Amino acid sequence: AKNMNVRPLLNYFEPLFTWLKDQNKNSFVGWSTDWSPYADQSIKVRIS
Repeated sequence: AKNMNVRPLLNYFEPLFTWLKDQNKNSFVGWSTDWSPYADQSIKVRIS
């Protein structure tokens, strides 16, 4: 080919991908960008 292709890299990690997809039946694949490790002791302030 003439371009950098990502398919071979994914072919390299096929067994690991299978085993991971199996080991995460009960986890939550993904993340939410709102939780932060200090948002529980924070105090909100509004000013007008």
